[PDB]
Amino acid sequence: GNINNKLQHLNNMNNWNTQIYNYNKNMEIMNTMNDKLINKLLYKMMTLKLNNMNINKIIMSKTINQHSLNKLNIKFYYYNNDINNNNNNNNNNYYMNMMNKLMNIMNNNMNNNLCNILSYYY
Amino acid sequence: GNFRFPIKTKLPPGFINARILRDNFKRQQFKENEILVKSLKFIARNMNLPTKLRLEAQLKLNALPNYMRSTQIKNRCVDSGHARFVLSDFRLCRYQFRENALKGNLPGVKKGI
Amino acid sequence: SRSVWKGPNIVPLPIREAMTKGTPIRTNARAATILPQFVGLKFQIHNGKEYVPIEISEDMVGHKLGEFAPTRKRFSYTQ
Amino acid sequence: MNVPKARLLKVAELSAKIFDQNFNPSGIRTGSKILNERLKGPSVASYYGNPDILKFRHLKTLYPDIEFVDLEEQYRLSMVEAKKRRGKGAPKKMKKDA
RNA sequence: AAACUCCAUAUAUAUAAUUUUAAUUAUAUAUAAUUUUAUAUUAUUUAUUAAUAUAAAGAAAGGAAUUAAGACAAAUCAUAAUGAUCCUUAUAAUAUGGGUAAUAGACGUGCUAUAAUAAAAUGAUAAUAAAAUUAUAUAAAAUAUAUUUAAUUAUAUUUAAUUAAUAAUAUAAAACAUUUUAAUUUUUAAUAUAUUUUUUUAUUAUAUAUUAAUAUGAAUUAUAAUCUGAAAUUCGAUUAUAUGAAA
RNA sequence: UUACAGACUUAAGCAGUGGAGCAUGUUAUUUAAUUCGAUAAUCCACGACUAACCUUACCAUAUUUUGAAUAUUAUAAUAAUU
Ligand SMILES: [K+]
Ligand SMILES: [K+]
Ligand SMILES: [K+]
Ligand SMILES: [Mg+2]
Ligand SMILES: [Mg+2]
Ligand SMILES: [Mg+2]
Ligand SMILES: [Mg+2]
Ligand SMILES: [Mg+2]
Ligand SMILES: [Mg+2]
Ligand SMILES: [Mg+2]
Ligand SMILES: [Mg+2]
Ligand SMILES: [Mg+2]
Ligand SMILES: [Mg+2]
Ligand SMILES: [Mg+2]
Ligand SMILES: [Mg+2]
Repeated sequence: GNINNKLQHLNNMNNWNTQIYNYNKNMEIMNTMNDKLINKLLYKMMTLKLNNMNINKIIMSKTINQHSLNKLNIKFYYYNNDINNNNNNNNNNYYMNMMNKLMNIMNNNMNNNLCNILSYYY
Repeated sequence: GNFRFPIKTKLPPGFINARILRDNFKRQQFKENEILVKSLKFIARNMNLPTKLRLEAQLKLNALPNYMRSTQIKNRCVDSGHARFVLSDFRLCRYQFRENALKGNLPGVKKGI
Repeated sequence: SRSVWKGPNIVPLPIREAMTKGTPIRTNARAATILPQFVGLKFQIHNGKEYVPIEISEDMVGHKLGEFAPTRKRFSYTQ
Repeated sequence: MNVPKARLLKVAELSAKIFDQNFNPSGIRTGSKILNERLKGPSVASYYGNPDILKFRHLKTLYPDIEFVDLEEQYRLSMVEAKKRRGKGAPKKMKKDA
């Protein structure tokens, strides 16, 4: 009942940050090592600066690396306090803040999205 | 400008220390010269060949640099560099294995019965 | 004990100069096998700190240079 | 056991020929084992991971629009300036030319 | 915190075209106990009760994990990380060889042994396991040598199958049966003898030494060969012949 | 400082330790170095789930000097942009 329903228990697969099984144990060790390194790299991409006195620090959780047979999904939770334009206006609808620029290079950027670089690493 | 090893090598992507660099260099050069060492070992151990050719191969084998020796590769912890009690299933020392295991970093590792 | 079928542990050494000039052969190759040619030649064998001078006889063939250059000092207690 | 050895040797030789196997009736050490062992170089040389990983220094050219800050590097540079102000800086390194 | 729990155990359902076979199994789910019931006795705070026994029902008998606080300013700066302080042609870096294996005494922890409620051989339609391992491999059978009919053990040659509920490491071992076993004249042998015959009895010979070390024990050492490795000298492992200490 | 309770202990039982040889750790001493800890309970097959080289942290000799990092500023070789 509790463990037989997806809404009443946490799948044990979620207890691990790298969710993978490879018959080739060496490739599994490599994927595990790659997930720690990318997690460290992403932690270094969360601190952004617009001007000397405007440094926006995005707080990122550890990554959840879902390794399926055909793809790898890197899921993470992030918190950002928008302190530059926290108004009641719609001025944010006419420019991309630094956090939107950072999130748009993950998948949207057509030339240098981080997914394509990682797709060759993995 | 002055690389410490005779041949230029790329750096490991993670934790780095002098001992890791020395071990990694030996690993790369072992791969480049593995076939050469096997071919010389064959000539030196093939009793069908004349003794002179066998002794020539043995002499060439003794003159190879130490960084081409398979027996000098030592498994080290990829996170700390410690070379004692390194588990080959994760390439981590016992202490780093325990820390990673409890953090959920090892794919299927949980606490025993 | 190296297998006899493998042959001697031959190391690069300057034997020609020591046979045409008589100069001593300074070497750190303590594993080297004393070949029958070496007989009569003079060797200076490293022991970790110094080079021990030793001349090779016919009863030394087959042994290894390291066997004739002790690396430790005899033990003594402060009785 | 009663089968003559000559007959059993003829079967061994022909069988080895069909199956592309090395027939060494005498038993001389040939080194064939060395020629058959697998190459472990690729596995050994990947122990520490793939070296071609994206690094923080490559981010300033991949994404010119975004300005990233390396807090670890920044912390180190601040500790260097602090030691210079206390007079505990590092001695100038001697030049080989000297 | 206890517990709830998970594990084990018992049972049910599902899955397997029962040749990946162990269906006597595998692993998902669920159930079960913190056992229950009556009866007599003995105490009680005697009541809607405990301690016992007794009959009845049941497979039911065992474990786990984690922490609440505080102390030893107990261990670790040598798993990695931080401050301060020191080195910066050196206290950083690389190579060759050596050392970490030295040896008077002392201490901790182990192994083997000092023989008969106990050691050694042999046991092929192959007595009887579990849990693990094998792509930086596990290595079958066979053949050759040690080596003898063969087996056994060791190595070489060759490299079958299996990257695995499939094949391999790997015919578990003790057990049990038979034989043998110094000290031991408790033996062995030669004759004769028997209704104990794998044996009894008789008469001869079978040692002397001996509080002691044997056919116990396997340290030490000589020589030859082998295995891994590029390399076995300081300083590795194995085998054969010989050596055979202490106890 | 009192009383009670609790274990702690003791007893019983089996096999050992303490004696011999060897393995191993430590001490001490030695050594060019015999790397360094840990070192009553709570060290002593402990760190160490394997020290011939490597490992390695020690010693001798020889050798390297912006070194494995980041950034700055020059110089070039190369590809794009313009
Ligand atoms: K050594
Ligand atoms: K016995
Ligand atoms: K040796
Ligand atoms: Mg090794
Ligand atoms: Mg069946
Ligand atoms: Mg030691
Ligand atoms: Mg015995
Ligand atoms: Mg059987
Ligand atoms: Mg076989
Ligand atoms: Mg049997
Ligand atoms: Mg037996
Ligand atoms: Mg005996
Ligand atoms: Mg005695
Ligand atoms: Mg060295
Ligand atoms: Mg060493």
